[PDB]
Amino acid sequence: KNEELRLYHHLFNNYDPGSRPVREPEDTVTISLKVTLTNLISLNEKEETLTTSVWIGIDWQDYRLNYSKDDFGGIETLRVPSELVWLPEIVLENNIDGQFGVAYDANVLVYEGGSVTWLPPAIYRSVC
Amino acid sequence: EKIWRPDLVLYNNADGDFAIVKFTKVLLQYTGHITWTPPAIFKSYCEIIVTHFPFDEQNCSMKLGTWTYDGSVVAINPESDQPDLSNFMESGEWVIKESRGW
Amino acid sequence: SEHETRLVAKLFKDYSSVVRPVEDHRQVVEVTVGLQLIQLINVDEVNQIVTTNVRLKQQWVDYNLKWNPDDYGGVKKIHIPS
Amino acid sequence: SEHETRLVAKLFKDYSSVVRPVEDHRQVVEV
Amino acid sequence: LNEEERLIRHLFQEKGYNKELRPVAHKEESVDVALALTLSNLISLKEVEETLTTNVWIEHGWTDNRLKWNAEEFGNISVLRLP
Ligand SMILES: *[C@@H]1O[C@H](CO)[C@@H](O[C@@H]2O[C@H](CO)[C@@H](O)[C@H](O)[C@H]2NC(C)=O)[C@H](O)[C@H]1NC(C)=O
Ligand SMILES: *[C@H]1O[C@H](CO)[C@@H](O)[C@H](O)[C@H]1NC(C)=O
Ligand SMILES: CC(=O)OCC[N+](C)(C)C
Repeated sequence: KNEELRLYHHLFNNYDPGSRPVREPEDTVTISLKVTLTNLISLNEKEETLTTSVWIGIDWQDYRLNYSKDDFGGIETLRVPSELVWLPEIVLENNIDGQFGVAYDANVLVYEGGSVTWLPPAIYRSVC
Repeated sequence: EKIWRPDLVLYNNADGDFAIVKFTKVLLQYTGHITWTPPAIFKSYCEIIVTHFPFDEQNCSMKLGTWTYDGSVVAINPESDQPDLSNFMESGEWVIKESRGW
Repeated sequence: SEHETRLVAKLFKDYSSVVRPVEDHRQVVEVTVGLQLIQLINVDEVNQIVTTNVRLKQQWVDYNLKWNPDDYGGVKKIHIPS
Repeated sequence: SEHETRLVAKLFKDYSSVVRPVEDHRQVVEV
Repeated sequence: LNEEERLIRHLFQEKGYNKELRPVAHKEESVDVALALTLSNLISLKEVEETLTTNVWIEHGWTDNRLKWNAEEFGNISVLRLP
């Protein structure tokens, strides 16, 4: 009996990824943002386009996904697909090719205390 | 697509796909052993030293790893010390002097 | 937000996206259309093509997607897949 | 194949592709 | 659009419309499909690639007798827009 299955059912049996993780409608979700540049692919001057490879790290709190390790055999991290959780939907606004989102939809990491982290990679072609 | 898979990603992807996008079938034995052999086009980034061009030697790498799983939950081990070149098509422009996986 | 979950469940219980969203089929749907030009990407004189980046703002009332906020914890607006 | 059809129905009746495929969460998936 | 909702429910849910089957009474019958083409603009003809790029609008007309209704019974609805 894998404890990850029990934790996943506990957290996601009654969970709406369409609703923001706020107790009241007027509260705000705070997103801690990091952008790690791994490589500047190029700057095409004829097309005026900067091609870069980055990782977009975003951390936030989801009170609905709150759990303690002691109740689940000491699990401190659960990987789940990013489509099952609410996301702030971060996009690059100044993209030139119409690609707003990330390149690979990686799993989110859910840490005890309700802390969600998402660190997908992305290739961005931006206006410069 | 129906089963859990490891999320291997090419770290040094330049302008291609980071992960596997061609989801071919897995072979499953009654013991639970899974073999999955997807194809891919890797457009990786290599530092090209042009000093001796056109008599130049290059060292192109391909870093591969599970993106969201650390070594304490998912461990990857090489199948062999070297890449499999048994079905490699001969190149009219390059000769692979050496190959190795660390 | 449990209130938003209950609201979205109620709003789309018998909803039809095929049907025009007003009370009587003889009524017209009124849509406000606005264009935002973000960038003039390129002018191709050979093939006579202008490529631009735009945002196409569209506003309209949906008759069947109304609610009273007091019945749903004061939720006055939500975000729905198009 | 009726046998394979029944087997495939049985294997994915209560299957989850989210969790790591281990009997115990403290085990490591060897790939 | 009580009437359009009722009409769509009648045509598709109540009568059990099956889009996988052709609109014929018997399998041996064939469906008449009328076609016309409107050339919106001739984009290009690339000689080296030997390729013609066109923008066309394809007018299709056919008959689906399962999608028939008497308009007076449904608020005088005479036409429906459907996906
Ligand atoms: C997740 O749950 C724990 C409780 O298991 C929350 O921790 C509590 O924090 C409050 C103050 O807000 C204390 O009074 C409690 O003693 C703590 N735990 C208990 C059992 O009382 C934690 O804040 C929750 N995380 C959220 C809300 O995201
Ligand atoms: C259709 O039915 C309505 C209601 O009985 C009637 O008023 C109308 O004249 C009929 N015909 C048309 C073309 O609207
Ligand atoms: C947890 C996670 O998504 O990390 C991604 C970055 N990486 C592969 C360098 C650890």
